[PDB]
Parts: sequence; structure tokens; C-alpha cells
Amino acid sequence: ANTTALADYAVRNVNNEIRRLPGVGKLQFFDSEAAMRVWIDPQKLVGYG
Amino acid sequence: DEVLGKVNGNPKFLYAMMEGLAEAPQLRLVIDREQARTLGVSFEAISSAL
Amino acid sequence: GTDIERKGTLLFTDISVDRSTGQIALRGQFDNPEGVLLPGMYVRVRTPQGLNQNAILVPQRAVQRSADGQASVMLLGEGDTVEVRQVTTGAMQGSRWQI
Amino acid sequence: GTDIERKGTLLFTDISVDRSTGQIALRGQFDNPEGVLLPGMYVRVRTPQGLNQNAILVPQRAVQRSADGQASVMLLGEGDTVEVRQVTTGAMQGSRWQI
Repeated sequence: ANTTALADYAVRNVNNEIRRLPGVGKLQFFDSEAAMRVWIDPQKLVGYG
Repeated sequence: DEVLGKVNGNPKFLYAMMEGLAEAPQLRLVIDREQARTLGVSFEAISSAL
Repeated sequence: GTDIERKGTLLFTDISVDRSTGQIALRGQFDNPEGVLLPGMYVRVRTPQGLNQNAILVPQRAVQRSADGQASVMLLGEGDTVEVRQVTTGAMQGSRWQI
Repeated sequence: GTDIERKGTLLFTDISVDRSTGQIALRGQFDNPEGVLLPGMYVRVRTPQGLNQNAILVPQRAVQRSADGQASVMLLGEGDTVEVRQVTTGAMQGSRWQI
């Protein structure tokens, strides 16, 4: 399970709604956030100079 | 280790433990700055690459 | 930037790859009767990459891409039911994808 | 980028280290009956680095290191007593260290 898709759904749809609720002073989302990862292969970089 | 030896052997306490991460082996990188430089390698390139 | 299309024949395909980019250079010949094509223009050449007889195409509107990048299609299961089946995604034609 | 695998033999090991990169050059000859291997292509070569007849491989989690960097291993001695035998560790293969 790609936990990152779940976390992105939670941040885009769930956390904002709850933090909008009356009475709640702070939401502590206890995980990461989506990000374009660039997994470089240094051996390819070697091959291409 | 002194205090934990003196404490954990004393029956006054149920247990005592370093609530903390134990030392781990590390991999120091010995960079010959002079050697790398002579080959034309800046320290900036090595630092950025690592 | 223009609506000019020219048909041409693949004359030659190189054996050696360029060192800097790792790409092969090819050569085609295009008739230039009206003088439209000028020497040195940057041209995007559409080159056929093999023909498959059993290819499957559904319009892009019907294929959904999930957050992880895997795409699936909505197939009608037994009892007129909706089933999720992941598909391995291929090429592009018009407004239809390949599967 | 491809599953194309080929075998070859090492022919020549240069003796002069490159001054700029601090490397030695080696030359290997590879059969290319289908013409798949193209000149100039970047490739990876798995060169053997010597054979060990009595290589000792242990689970990687079974190695300890002291404050000085000297690696040591717990051993089951006579009488089911744990002994500390110091060890020098080699390379890392999969989930095991070469001893």
C-alpha cells in the first residue's frame, strides 16, 4: 500500500475539514507529504558524463 | 555505565534504562583533500554529490 | 508551427551512438517540390516503431490514473457489476491510449 | 535500460593510471553476432575481482563493531559459552558480510 497516496488524500480532503471545525486548536498530521521524488542512478550519470 | 551498574544491581528500583539510542558504528570517509584537489576535484563537488 | 506535412522514406539508420547523449542518428529523404523545407530547420520527425496486429485502444477519457501512477479500467463484471482491473499502460494515438 | 546480456573476455589491462581521473583502462572483446552491441554505447561490465575458495559469509546482523572500529563476532564456545572472536570484515553481498 502506497501510504503516500493515503496521506495525500488525508491532507487534501480530511485534515483541512477537521482543522476548520470549531473547538480544535491544532491538527498534528503525524506523517509526510507528497513530493516528486527524483531517484537518480549515479551509474547512468557516469555513463553520460 | 557507571551509574547504570550501580543502579540496576540495586534492588530499590524495578528497572533503569537509557531512554535513548545506543551508539552505532559509523563509516567515516577519509577524503584526501590534496589528492582529490590535484585530480581537479573541488571539495564542493564531493560535498554536493554526497 | 505550421500545417505542412511531408511523406518520406527511411534511408539510413546509424550503427554508432553519440557519446554525449547516447542516441542514434537516422536519415530519411523527403521530397521538397515547392521549396517549403529549408536547410537547417528543426523538424520533428514521426517514425513508425513497429506494428502490432492485436493492439488495444480505449480513449483517454475512460482510463483513470491513480495517485501511484497505475491506471485501471472499469469493466462490467458478471451480474452487471463494476470491477477494478489494473492495466499496464502503453502508447498514445489521437485521444486514445494503448493497453 | 535493456535486458540484453552478453559475455566477453578481458584482453588488456593498461599499466598507466589516468592522471585526471586516477583510473586504469581495461579492454574487453565481446562477440556481437546479431549486431546488438553498438559502438559508443554506455554499458556495464561485471569484471570478476578474484576468487575465494574458502569464503566465509555470515548474516550481516551478526557483526559487532567496537569503539576503535574493530569488528568482532559472538561465538558459541565449548560448554555453550559465548566467546568474542575479533574479525576483519570484507565486502557486503546481499544480506551477508564477507569475512
